[PDB]
Amino acid sequence: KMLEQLEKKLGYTFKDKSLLEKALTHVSYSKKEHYETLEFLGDALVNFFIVDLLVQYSPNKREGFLSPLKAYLISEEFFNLLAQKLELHKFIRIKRGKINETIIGDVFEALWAAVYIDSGRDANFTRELFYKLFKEDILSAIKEGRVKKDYKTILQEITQKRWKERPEYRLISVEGPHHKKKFIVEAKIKEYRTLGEGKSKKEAEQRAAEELIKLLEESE
Amino acid sequence: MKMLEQLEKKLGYTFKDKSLLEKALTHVSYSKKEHYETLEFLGDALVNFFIVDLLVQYSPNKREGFLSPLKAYLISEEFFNLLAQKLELHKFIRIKRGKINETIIGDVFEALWAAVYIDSGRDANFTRELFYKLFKEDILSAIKEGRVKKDYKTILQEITQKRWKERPEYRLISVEGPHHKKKFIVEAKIKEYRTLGEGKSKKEAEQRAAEELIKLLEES
RNA sequence: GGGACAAGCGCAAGGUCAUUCGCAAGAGUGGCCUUGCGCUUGUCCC
Repeated sequence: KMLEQLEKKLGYTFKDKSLLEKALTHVSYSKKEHYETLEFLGDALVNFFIVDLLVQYSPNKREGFLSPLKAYLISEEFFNLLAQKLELHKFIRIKRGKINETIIGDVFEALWAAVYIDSGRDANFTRELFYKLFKEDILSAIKEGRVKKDYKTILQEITQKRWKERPEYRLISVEGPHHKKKFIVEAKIKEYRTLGEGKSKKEAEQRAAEELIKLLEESE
Repeated sequence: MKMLEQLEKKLGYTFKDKSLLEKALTHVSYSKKEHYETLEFLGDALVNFFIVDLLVQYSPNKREGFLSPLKAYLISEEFFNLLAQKLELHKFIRIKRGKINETIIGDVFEALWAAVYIDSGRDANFTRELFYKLFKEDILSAIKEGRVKKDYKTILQEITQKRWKERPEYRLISVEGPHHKKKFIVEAKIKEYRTLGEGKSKKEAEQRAAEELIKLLEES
């Protein structure tokens, strides 16, 4: 729509309108100049800000603790919540009935990739321009405790809030030598059942769980 | 300290807070109290940016499927070592239990620039140039040459040929789901080894089935 | 608020396999299994 209404929101005046154009143009809308390449650069760029910000204002600093957060801070979901705060879905150039939330994220990254370039690849600046919009929206997610729960955890919360029951894991075989063996567990709930190979029991379960989740993503 | 004063000369930056450079070289065993863990987490997302940004600039093509393989190498444990060795990091390390490994060299490398970044005062644009000053050419060369990181189907391709002089066979078994969200299921086979792979496409499905077959062969 | 079950993570312990050492008496590293405690969360009960 208006490649200037978005500039107002962002708080940046594009001195290369052409960029912002591409960063918003999807593939099927223009297989001549889409956002793909910019998404690539934007993904690494946005990833940096998020991580640099998360390493400062964070309770614990151990890897095992920061990974769960960053998993959400850069997840498609959290990337949509920040995009909505820009009404980005109203500036995208794409064919109708083909756009989903994934595409929004790509455009989000592709966006800051464009501001980075435009501003003469000024990191420090773009970084500040990034916080001046989402820093608090990010710190909040942190302060709250938002994270990307692991599979077994997820599958549990699902099964319980739909049947108030839990999944049942059963080892079915163990192959190879002790110092290095492969486990094969079976995840089952109700009438569903999947398998999962893993160096260890738990690792094999996380697998069988991930597969079960997918299976549950259909209907009741 | 006299050692943590040599690396500075090689790096081209004077640490206004040597306390950082220290932790950016101290392993976990060496000192549980203060290690490079958290710093490698930040340096990872920072070193990635410099590389990607540089890659999208000096590159023949720009499409995604052409940049992925490259980036796969430029942030590879292998390529990282080649850069660290040009600063003899394996000398300034700080361990304890057992000897060293290439992996650690990579972590400490990213953990290194993570320090510089904070040391200079979170100055990105600065650290960026300070990074290209002694690597830009080293990287652009890898690109110009065409150093990539072969995919799974290819890797499986080379293996199966250098052991049986034969190639694997991929067969589609099913395409479940609705026409607007169909998922393919191919079957990779070679001799008496088979695996399955789920994918949004036929090729994607194959890359999966392959990666699983490589691990089967990876056995013995 | 107090619990029952469960999950993830953390700390530790025991066992086992592999591996390294060795004044052969022992001593380390890693993979896996089991247990306890802590932290967080989910479903349930009070």
